[PDB]
Amino acid sequence: STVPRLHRPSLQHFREQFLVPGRPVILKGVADHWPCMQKWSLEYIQEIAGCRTVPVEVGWSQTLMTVNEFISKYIVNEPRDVGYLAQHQLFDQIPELKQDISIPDYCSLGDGEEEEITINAWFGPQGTISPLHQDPQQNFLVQVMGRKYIRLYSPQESGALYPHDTHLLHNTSQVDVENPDLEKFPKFAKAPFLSCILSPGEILFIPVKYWHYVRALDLSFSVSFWWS
Ligand SMILES: O=C(O)c1ccnc(C(=O)O)c1
Ligand SMILES: [Mn+2]
Repeated sequence: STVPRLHRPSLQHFREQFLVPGRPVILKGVADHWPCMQKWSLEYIQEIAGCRTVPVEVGWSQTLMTVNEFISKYIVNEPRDVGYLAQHQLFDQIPELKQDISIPDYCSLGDGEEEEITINAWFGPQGTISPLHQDPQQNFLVQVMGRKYIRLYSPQESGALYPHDTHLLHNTSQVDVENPDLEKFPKFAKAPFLSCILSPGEILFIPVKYWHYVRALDLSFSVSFWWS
């Protein structure tokens, strides 16, 4: 089914109907006027961050290059490979960019300290795919540039998602969500899920341990807030 969209729900409504039960929701009217939403063009990103080194996932391997190199080789110049500036604390590295975002007020409903919230950038071309996996904290995934198709499976469906047997990857599914091998993974077919297309200015709440799969539909920039 679909992820519900709510305009600026109260702290109490969000706590009682989504955070405590662990139900996903898209928050509208919250981040839509953050400065990032108008400011972050490719040219602006190059101007403020182009000379800084970032980690880039290619394919599968992990390499290092400047933001300018990343844009030239994996965004603009008919890229040969898929490259993704994924899961990087860009705002600690470049505190000027931190001025263009905010910590969602809803994070204050958590038990953790604000100083411990992890803010990650996810910047890449159309077609980046993040396989189905779960994380150990709550998340607000804020979409800034482009759209993402996102599939969500409750932790109650873990049995049908065939987690990898190793400890390192036990929080990642063996299944390719959009082309599953149903001969090897038959239980996957019947597992219920939610999905959405997350667009600029929208925030997706991903409850702690909810399984999520993410495919960029356009040139995309997202900012995640991992919090407890
Ligand atoms: O946007 C993504 O590609 C992505 C992938 C994995 N996890 C997250 C997240 O925000 O936790 C985001
Ligand atoms: Mn994640």
